[PDB]
Parts: sequence; structure tokens; C-alpha cells
Amino acid sequence: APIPTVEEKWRLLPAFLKVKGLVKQHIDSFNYFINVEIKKIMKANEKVTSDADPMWYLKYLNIYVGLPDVEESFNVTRPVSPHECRLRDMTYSAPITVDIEYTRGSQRIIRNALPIGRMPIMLRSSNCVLTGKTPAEFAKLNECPLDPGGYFIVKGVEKVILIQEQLSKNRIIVEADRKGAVGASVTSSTHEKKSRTNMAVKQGRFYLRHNTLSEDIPIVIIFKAMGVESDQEIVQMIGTEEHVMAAFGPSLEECQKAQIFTQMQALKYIGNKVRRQRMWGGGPKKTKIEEARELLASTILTHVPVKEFNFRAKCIYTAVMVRRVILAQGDNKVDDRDYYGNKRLELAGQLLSLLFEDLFKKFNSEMKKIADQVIPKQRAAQFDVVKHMRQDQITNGMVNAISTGNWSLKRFKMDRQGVTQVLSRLSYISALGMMTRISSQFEKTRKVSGPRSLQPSQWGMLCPSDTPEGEACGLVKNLALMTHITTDMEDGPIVKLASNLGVEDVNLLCGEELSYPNVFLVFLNGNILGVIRDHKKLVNTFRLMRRAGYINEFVSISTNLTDRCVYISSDGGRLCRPYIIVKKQKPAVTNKHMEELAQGYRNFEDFLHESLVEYLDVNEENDCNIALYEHTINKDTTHLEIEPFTLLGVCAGLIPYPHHNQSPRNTYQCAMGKQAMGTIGYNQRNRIDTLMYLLAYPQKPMVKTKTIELIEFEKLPAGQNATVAVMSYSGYDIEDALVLNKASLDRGFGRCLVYKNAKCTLKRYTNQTFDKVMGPMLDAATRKPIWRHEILDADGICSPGEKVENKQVLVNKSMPTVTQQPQYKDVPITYKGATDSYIEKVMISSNAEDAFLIKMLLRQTRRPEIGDKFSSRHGQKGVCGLIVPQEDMPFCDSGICPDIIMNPHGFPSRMTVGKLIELLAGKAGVLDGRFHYGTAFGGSKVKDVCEDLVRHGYNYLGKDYVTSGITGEPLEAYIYFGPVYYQKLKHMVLDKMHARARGPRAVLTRQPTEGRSRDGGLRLGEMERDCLIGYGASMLLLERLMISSDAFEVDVCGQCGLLGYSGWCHYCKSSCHVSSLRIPYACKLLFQELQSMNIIPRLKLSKYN
Amino acid sequence: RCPDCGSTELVEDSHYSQSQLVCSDCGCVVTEGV
Amino acid sequence: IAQLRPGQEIDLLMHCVKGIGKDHAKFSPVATASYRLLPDITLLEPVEGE
Amino acid sequence: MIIPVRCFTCGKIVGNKWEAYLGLLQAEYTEGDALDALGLKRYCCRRMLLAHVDLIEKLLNYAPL
Amino acid sequence: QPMIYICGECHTENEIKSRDPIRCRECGYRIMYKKRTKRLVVFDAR
Amino acid sequence: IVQDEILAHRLGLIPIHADPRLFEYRNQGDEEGTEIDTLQFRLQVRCTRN
RNA sequence: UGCUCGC
Ligand SMILES: Nc1nc2c(ncn2[C@@H]2O[C@H](COP(=O)(O)OP(=O)(O)OP(=O)(O)O)[C@@H](O)[C@H]2O)c(=O)[nH]1
Ligand SMILES: Nc1ncnc2c1ncn2[C@@H]1O[C@H](COP(=O)(O)OP(=O)(O)OP(=O)(O)O)C[C@H]1O
Ligand SMILES: [Mg+2]
Ligand SMILES: [Zn+2]
Ligand SMILES: [Zn+2]
Ligand SMILES: [Zn+2]
Repeated sequence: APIPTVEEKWRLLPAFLKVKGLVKQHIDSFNYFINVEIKKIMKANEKVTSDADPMWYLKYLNIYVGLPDVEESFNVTRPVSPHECRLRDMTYSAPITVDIEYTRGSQRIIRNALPIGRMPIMLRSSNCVLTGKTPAEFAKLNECPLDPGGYFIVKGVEKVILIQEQLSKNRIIVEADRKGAVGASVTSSTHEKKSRTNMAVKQGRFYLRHNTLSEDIPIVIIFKAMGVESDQEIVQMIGTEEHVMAAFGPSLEECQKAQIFTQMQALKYIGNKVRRQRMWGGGPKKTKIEEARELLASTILTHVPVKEFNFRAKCIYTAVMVRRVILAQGDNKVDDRDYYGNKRLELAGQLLSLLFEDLFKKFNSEMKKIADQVIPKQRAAQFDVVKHMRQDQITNGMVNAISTGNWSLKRFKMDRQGVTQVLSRLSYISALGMMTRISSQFEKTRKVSGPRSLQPSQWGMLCPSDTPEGEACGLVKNLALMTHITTDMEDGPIVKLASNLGVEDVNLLCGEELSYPNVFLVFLNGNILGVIRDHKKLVNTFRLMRRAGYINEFVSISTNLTDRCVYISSDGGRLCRPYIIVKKQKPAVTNKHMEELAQGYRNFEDFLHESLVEYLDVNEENDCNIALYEHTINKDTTHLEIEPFTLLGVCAGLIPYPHHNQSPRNTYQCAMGKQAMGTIGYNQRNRIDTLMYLLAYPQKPMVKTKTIELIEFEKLPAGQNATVAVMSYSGYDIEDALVLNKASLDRGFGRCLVYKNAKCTLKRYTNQTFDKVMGPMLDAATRKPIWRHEILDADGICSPGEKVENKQVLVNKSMPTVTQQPQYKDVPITYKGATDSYIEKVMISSNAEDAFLIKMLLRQTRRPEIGDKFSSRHGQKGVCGLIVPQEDMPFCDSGICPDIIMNPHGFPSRMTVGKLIELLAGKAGVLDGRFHYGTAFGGSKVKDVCEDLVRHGYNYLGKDYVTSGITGEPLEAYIYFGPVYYQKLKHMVLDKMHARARGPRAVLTRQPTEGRSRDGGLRLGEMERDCLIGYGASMLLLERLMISSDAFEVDVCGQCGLLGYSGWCHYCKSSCHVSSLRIPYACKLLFQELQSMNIIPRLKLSKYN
Repeated sequence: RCPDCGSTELVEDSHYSQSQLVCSDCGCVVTEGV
Repeated sequence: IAQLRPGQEIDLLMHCVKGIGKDHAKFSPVATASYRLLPDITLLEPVEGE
Repeated sequence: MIIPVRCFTCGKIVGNKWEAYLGLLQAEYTEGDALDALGLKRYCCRRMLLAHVDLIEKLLNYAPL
Repeated sequence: QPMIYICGECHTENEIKSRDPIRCRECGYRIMYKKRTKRLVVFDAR
Repeated sequence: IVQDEILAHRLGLIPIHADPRLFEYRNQGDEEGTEIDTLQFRLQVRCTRN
């Protein structure tokens, strides 16, 4: 009697994608920032006033962001589309205005609409013009309907703010030190200050270390300073276990060694260990004990609040910390940093909120300074802020922080880099996967190899296979297909329900109750909420109340029996995943609910409200029991997995049958699909980017995953299905190589288009002179333009439709040299290119600064050849080794010749059975006119495709009788034929081909330049020099590193040993001992630099004999 | 002027990433390298 | 060949010359020209029944 | 973008059988029976017509016109 | 010499001379493309 | 909207019903073409609203 | 300088 299974259960996934999913995270975060958080920030700094001239103030009333507009028109705004901002190389922002009231001459003056800045508008947000639009209206705005959005457009470039990952704040971390000492650390972070205080056991006793103390002091002294003076109460608070007292004995003995027995003595001892913050302004007037008490109340353990100098909660907190350290000092139960239950994810919303708060505080400080400087000495003409409210401050700050990507917040002392990254437009999959990226706080510079591991906590939250292969392996990750990031809650009803549920106040009882085995501590965001007995009832009631709707569904509750702590988490950034609730071996979701969802009676919110599906956090799912399938449900099951294939991310979803392949193969496939060539969107023709790759005849895959249908990848494919035959042919496919068919490439297979952009600017300078474009310099001999100016039109700008060759001008730009007649020198935009290019379009735009921006879109049509890199959607990257004619290709009985011949030897070492399954499913599908599914942990089975093959008259294993095309005789072994979805990569041999003549050299060191765009040469590295040394080729090494790279002839004086010039020594004022000498130029530079460093190298020359 | 033939047909023609001012009549390389 | 919209125009002349399929596949006259060996299935023993 | 004229593997003329195929999609014919009625015996032309996406009209929707 | 351009939304032939603010009649769009050349261009079917 | 190179490639794949035996191979070069060894096809389509 | 990549 098998348990009934809901077949339509997977239908819960698309509905969840209707309100949440891939791109909704950043959109919702930006909307919450621009609709709620900005108002709170404005309210926090609503009033600003100066100390001088009292009764003067500047009061903010309400702030608005409005709709995106452009300041091109003279003092007039105009609606502008994001594509127009991309074309004009401007920013897509909306004017931040605010209504205010102030006092000019003690008379209240109010302004109802006064702009103060410009906020860059995230695409597809609440205020973005793209939202609430139909695909026809998207076409009217030249924007792709399938574009994910959620990225900023600044100065014409698309920047994406990656999701930041960090450790959770206000949490005790027990960890071993460098010397093996198991200590504790707590980074108490409030809205104002973040302070990491540590506790060590370096000498069998516990010392507390903080940045505000000169030397670490015993914990018992701090206990005595915080109100509790009796040692018995301290011991009761620490614990009543015999081993606990045995471990804490040395601390009590060390405390009794000194004469510290009262609160005053301990406070004086602490103040003696307090150092002033470099002569703080103001008379101290015996603040030692006061400074100590203030550091204990405010600086130390900021997250633990003291009502009115009552350190009872702080005492209980540090006692629990000491108890945890004592318990961890035995059995090595050291907490791990890689546990994602202690991780927090900051979206663009929180970062933008912090940045806007910092910018507004800086603006208010600048306004207060201007007031203090202007009001008391200017004139009877009353000063008003309106004449000094600079509007470029916030705008420039936002633009720079978004574009450059470096964020420096002095108010929070946060110096971050790489926050924003250029959106990759290689393909639709590339942008869709980059939109859901997550960077690590480790900020890779070294081999940590501790967060780079794949932790089991990433289940359902982050994609295990999707990771950049290279130095960033493991520290750059991707979110799962079905995941959600929580926001901040009010935390009020949580406290109310906890107090009403029997949680005893910690101030009512002593710390001895903390040592009882049945008493469980309840926390709240790192704050000790209290104690409780029979925590099972508490947890069950809290979960039932959350399911009922009286508590927010994102509030998480977990229990740690080892530490006996009930954690209640309500802060934002936590990862949650929907799960079907299971009660008494039967899921709450039935077939009737799925039928109602399919018919439209209910949505995912109805499933959430009816206690059917609930969100689980990592900490909460740590205590819950989840079943993968219905048949796995047992008596002790609390939740059911919605869909297993949701474990993979977006890029991993393209893999057909990924569970049949190896994990490095899946990782390489994700990495190559991020670089897969194909269509970008429906507006890819009007789009003008610096580099674009398009496919001539893209085709949707035959074996498509359900994730492909969810992300609508089939509407924008990035590859072609080719009849691949797995066999060895001509020995030109030895290692990963593949043989292509000449006739196939001749008929359009693999044909690709490369679009490049050439931009030029004609700007007006300070002087009343402008850059002007001269006409084509016609040759008087033939009355026709010269070969260089052949493609130019009458206006000096190259016209679309013609072909451009190497060293030809596109824009005949001439710029003045003055900034009396203006003198113009020519700086034309020449086209550097090995092959010819065709001009598709030329866009001419005009900015507010009268600068004409001209963009030419050059197009190149390229055919697959030897050297082009090809992928097969399974990590089997390959290079075209040989292009054989059609007649040389083997043929079957039906006469089909394969397009791509791949080596079978790549299969055994990599075990890519998924490729064979995909080939078989695709063959069956193209035979019966169907699209088989390669869904992870499912999909079409092998038996079904075998039956489909045997029904159509083909072999049930793909292997078919094939006759050799060369000899005309049949092969002894059958060949594995079938359609495989091969995708071409951006790595081309034409772009990677490089050859270096003498060429240019660098000014500092006369050596070839670095890159290919700079016409650089290849570098003989240190290891190459080592190899040449090992070979013993002295003359070859000398010719390479001296003769051919930086050879020079200097003049050295044989008397003083210094370097001369033109056969003359200025030091000795003679030229008889000066002799020429061959030398590397870098060596002469080193000698000169050493002479500059007073390290004078004196060369004693001699004859070569 | 060209140092060999004395002609004034000195053209700046870059040959495979090598800036070179060369005479257009006799092909004498006047200046090379930048 | 292609699909157009109002305003767009396609004007061109095409010069066609003689060529063989070896140079380019566009000169291939046959779509599928193949040959197969004639099968001859033989029964070693008389098979009857279902 | 647009339906290719020649099949990649064999080379049978397939560009002229696209719109009629769409007609067979406008009719009650499924994929397999329509591909059979069009005369595509080998599976290469079936894959060519079935896996092709018609992106030309989506681009013409963004054309200047 | 009449230099002709095409607007981004009206798609009308507009004649503007040098040093003119880039605009188009009966609208306000500021994206101005250049018309295709009239010179003969030879292409290879390869 | 179709690219010029893609348009030329699609036009090249279009077969011609001309008898090849009645023509000859074009000599090396000679892009102008002669009556014997070339054929010309004019394609002029202007799309407009009905 | 930064960063995404290619092995
Ligand atoms: N922020 C930034 N810094 C740069 C950039 N290019 C170079 N630098 C800085 O300059 C140093 C390297 O200089 P180079 O790249 O050798 O400068 P260069 O290419 O010789 O300059 P040119 O002679 O003008 O080509 C680095 O330490 C960088 O900090 C850039 O594009 N942005
Ligand atoms: N950081 C690097 N330093 C030196 N060589 C590198 C580096 N990254 C890549 N390579 C080059 O690439 C090669 C690495 O390939 P290898 O690791 O042997 O196969 P693989 O990448 O594991 O492929 P599979 O995943 O096994 O299919 C060897 C090396 O010459
Ligand atoms: Mg390699
Ligand atoms: Zn000397
Ligand atoms: Zn075919
Ligand atoms: Zn217009």
C-alpha cells in the first residue's frame, strides 16, 4: 500500500515565481528602500540647526523621489526610457525633492517642492517606467520584455549590486585561537557602534579584551564593577557544575589576590586601564570612574541594553558566555564559521540606505557649517539655506558609489570594494545568472580553503554546482531556483507573545537557574529574552501562532539542545525556503488544492495562509525533519520537499540530466554557459554595446529542463542542435577536440555575428571653441577621397552599409590646440582590426554640455573554423580540430552525415552518462516530434525513449549501421548518432591570434607593452628563465632577455665607475676613460634608481680577454 | 626629406603594430619605433 | 528569404556562376545521395507459432 | 532569427516549408503528423523545423518602420 | 549640401546643418541616426 | 533588419533551375562576368502599408 | 587601478 503522491505538486513552483523568485529580491529591496527606509532616514535627521544664532532651524517635512527624468532640456524635465539612457551614455535617475520649512529672518518660510538630489532608479522597480507595461509597450520603449531588470544604468553602463554575505551580528562565537586556546568573541553591533569584545583563557583564567582597554582585565573584576559584588552570586551565574567551579576557581583566586571587593574599587581598576582617545576635547574633571562606567554601560556589549545603569542583563549575558566557554573547554564543540545559519545577506536596499544616510548626514553637516560661517557676520540680509543647498552632492555621491563600486562610509568606518559590477551581456543566461550572484565577505586574496568548501547548510538556498572555476571557486555563489531573503520585522508582537507564553524575567531569578538541565534560555536577535521550562510547548505554540498569521511567517525559531538555547530570529537577510507542512504522515497539500491552484481558485499566498506551506530558515530546518518524496515520509516527519530539482540554480538548470554527470562537469558547464553565445533580447538590434555576440540561426534545445521553461530560455536560445556522432575519425579529435563538417558550416551552422562599438565625443571646452569634423580630404589628382578617407560621407562621418578595412578613419575628428586664430590638429578615430568590418548603424546624440556623441556599430560575420571553442552543454569544451568535407563524413543507411564528431575517450574519464541520455532523448524526440525533459532527479526515463526508438524503426540504443565515407566499406562497430545541443563560446581564434613585431615600447622601461590591444609582446616569465637555465642554452637566454628585449649601449667611465653620456663623464670632467658597454635597459634603470637611493654602483670594467 | 633619394614623400604607415615613418618613393625607413 | 516592414526596402542584384560542391555546399545538386547494401534475412530454422 | 534555407546535415530545402508548417500548427495537426505530411522522413529536417524559434517578428516589432 | 538624418521614433528625413542642436520636428526625441549610403557594396555568398 | 552578409548567405543557398552544362567556369578574377559564365537575378521589394 | 574571464 504505497502512500498517495500529488503529481501536480511541482505546480507550486511557478506560482511562487509569480510574486517572488529570481529577480524579485533586488526589486523588492529597492522598493522598500525608496518607499519606507528613505522616509525613516529623513525622519531621523528631520531637524538640523546651528549653535550660533539660536532659534534658527531647517526642518524637513516629506521627501519624494518621483519618476525618472532627464535634465537635458533647459530647466525642464522630460520622461526618458532606459534604452535612451543607454544610448546617450547618461544616468537613469529620478530627482529626489523634499518639502521644507525654515527661518530666514525669524519669519517662517516654507517650500513645497525643492529638489535636492538625483537617485539612480533601479529598472523594473516601483518608480521605474518599465513596470506595469505590456510587451507592446516594451517594444514602444525599445526594451526586451524578457529582460530581468533590477540593475542600475549609470553614464550608459549597466551596474549590478551583488548580494553581500557576512557573519551575523550580536552573536557569541566560541573558537580556538592561534595557540589553541578556546576563547569567545562577540561583535555587538547597534545602529551607531560596532564593538567586538573577546574573552580568553590564556592562563587558566578568563580575561576580557576590548579595543577601549589598555590591558585585558579579569572577568571577575568586571562582574564586581557591574553591580554584583558577591562571589557566590557570580559562581551561581556561571554554573553549579563541579567542573565549572573547578575551571572558574583560578579566576576567583586571582581576583582575591587583589584588593578588589566593591563596585567602586573595580570601577577604579578599570578606569586605570582606560586610555583617553588622544586628548578628547573638554575638561575631564575626574571622569576615570565615570569613563569606566560609561564604557561598561555603552561601549561594552552594545546590543545588551541597560535600562538605567542596571547591568543585570549584561551580567547574565557575560555569565552565559563564560559558561559556554567552560563547556567548550572540555568536549571540542567549537562552532564553525561556515554554518550559513549564522550568515546574513545584504541586498542593494540596505547598502543604498546606509549610503543615503551617510550622504544626508554629510549634507546636513555642510549646511550647518555654511550657516555658522554666513549668518553671524554677513549683513542685515538674512541668510537662507535655499541659496546654498547644493544639489550635486547627493547626486555625485550616488553616481560615484554605483559606478566605481568602492564604498567608503566614515560614519560606519566601512571600506568596501567591488560592490557593483558591470552586467555581462554575453547572453540572456549570463545576465540572468549574474543577477542572482552572491559574493563572500572573505573578499578573496588568499587561499583560505575554509569557506570555499561546499557546506551542507547550502541545501535549498544556494546552488551547489554553480561556481566560477578559478581563483574565485567557492567564494562567489548563486541562489537556488526557489529561495527567498527575509526583511526586518517590528519585533513587538514577538516579545509580547514570548512574555505571554510564560517566559520568566531574567531579573526575577538568579543565575543558578541557568545551570538547571530543564531550564532553556530563550534569546532574541542576540539579546537574552529570558528562561523557560518545557521548551517543546513554547516552540509548538510559536510555530502554530506563526502558521495562524498572528506572527510574521519569516520569524524563525530554533532550539539547540547541546547549549539548551531557544533562538528567535527576526532580523532581515536570513535565507528561507518554502516547505509543505506534514502532519501525521500525511502532507497538508492534497490533489484538490493543486487542482484549485491550477484552475485559479487559490494562489501561493492562500497556501501560506491556510497553514499548508510555510517558510523554514536554516536554523529552523536544523531541528525539523524534511522528506524528499512522499514514499520517504515516516512517522517523524515535519515537512515535505516541494521539488528536488529546485536545489540547482539558474545556470545549473540548463544541464540536461545533471544527476547522471560528474560535479566538475556541471561546474564547467555552468561556467561555459555563462559565456554561451546567443541572442540577448528582442531589442538586441537597437542595443549598442561595446561587444555583442549573436547567433545566426539559434535553435531551442530538444531536451529542455523545466527550469528552461520557467526562465523562458527557449524564447532566447544560445545554441544549435547538431547531429553528433560519437566516434574517432582521422585522429584529429585526440584530446577534447571535435571534427566539424564543411558542408554544415557552409549552410549556416555555427554562423555568428560580432558587433563592436566605436564611440567619439565632440565636446565644447572652456573657451568658445568646439571640436569640429572635417570633410573627406579629396585627392586633387583623381577628384576622389583618399583610401583612408574613402568610407567617410560628406559630413566626415562614416556612413553605414560600407566595409571598413584596417587603418581607416571612421570620424575625421579635429580638435583645437589653444584650449589668435584657432589651430586644429587631427585626431581621427582609426579602426584597429585584423579583418574587415561592416557598419550597421551610426547614432549621433547631443548632451546638455553641447558635446556630440557619435557611436558606430561595426558588424563582423564569422564562420566556424579551426580554433573556435565549442561546448556541448555538459562541460565537454572542445576546439575544432579539422573540417572535413561532406563526402569524407560517414553516412548511415538513410544518408545522414554528422555535423560534429566528438571523441569517445572523453567519456570514461569524466563519466558523462548524462550526455548519452540527452542524446538518446533528443533522438527519440526528433523521431516522434516531442520535447523530452532532462529535469534533475527525474525527467524521461531510458525505457520510454528506447520504446520510442524501437517504435519508429531505429535501434533501441542509438547505435546504427554506418558505412565509412572514405573507403566505402561498412564499419565493424556501430556508431552512436544523435542530435546534441551544442553551443558556441565567445572564445575565438581570430580574437586570440596575436603576433608581435618590434613594435612600440614603454617609456619607463623600454620593453614591449602588456596587452594585445596595446600591441604587446609575450613575456618570458621567471619559470621560462628557469627552464632555459636548466637546458643550459646561455646564448638563447642572452638573445631573448638582453638582445631582443631591452638592449642598449651605455657609456661607463673606467675611473669613477659611473655612467656617462655621449662618450663623456661629467663627474670626472674627462672622456679618456669612458667606454661603451652593452646592457639591458632595465639594468641601467636599476643602476640609476640605486644612485638616487644613495646606493652607488661603481662598475669596474675590463677587457673581454 | 628621404635620406637616400631626397624625396619628400614621407608617409606614416604602421606595418603590423609597428609605427614607421617611411619614404613612399624608395621605401627607405626614415623613423621607426614609438 | 526575409520578412519586411513598411519603410524597409530590399534592392539587390545576384551574380551566379558555375561551381562544384567541393568548393562550397551551395553548389551541391543532390539533397541526399546515398547507397545501402541490400539486406537478405535468412531463417536458420523454421519459426512458427506465436 | 529566421528559418534557414538549407538543412545543416543533409541540405534539403526547408525554408519554403516553414510557413506551411505554421499553417499545420494553425490547423489541428500535431508536430509529428505535420512533419510527416511535410515530407521530412529523416529526423534532421524534423529537428530543423521543430527546434527552430521564429524570432524575426519579435525583432520586426522593434524595427524602425 | 543637404545632410539628411533619421529620427529614432518619427523616422522622418530631417535636414540639419553643422553645429545645430540635435532635435527633430513634430517631436522631441534626441536620437538621430544616419541614412544608409548610396554607394555600391559587393558581398560574397560564402 | 536581416544582416547584409546573412542575406547574401541565404541568397547563395537558393538553388537555380539553370542547366549547368550550358555554362562554363568563370576564369580567375573577371568580377564583371560575361554572357557565357554568369547569370543575373534582380530582387527589388519595397514593403508599404496596405 | 579595480573587476569578469580564458587553462
Ligand atoms: N582607477 C584606475 N587606476 C589605474 C587605471 N590604469 C592605471 N591605473 C593605476 O596606474 C597603475 C598602473 O599604471 P599603467 O596601467 O602602467 O599606466 P599606463 O597604461 O602606462 O598609462 P598610459 O601610459 O597612459 O597608457 C596602477 O597601480 C593603477 O592604480 C584605471 O583605468 N583606473
Ligand atoms: N591557476 C592555474 N595555474 C596553472 N595552470 C592552470 C591554472 N588554471 C588552469 N591551468 C591549466 O589548465 C590545466 C588544468 O586542467 P585539469 O585540472 O587537469 O583538468 P580539469 O580542469 O579538472 O578538467 P575536468 O574537470 O577534469 O574535466 C592545467 C594547467 O596547465
Ligand atoms: Mg586546458
Ligand atoms: Zn669618471
Ligand atoms: Zn535535413
Ligand atoms: Zn522624430
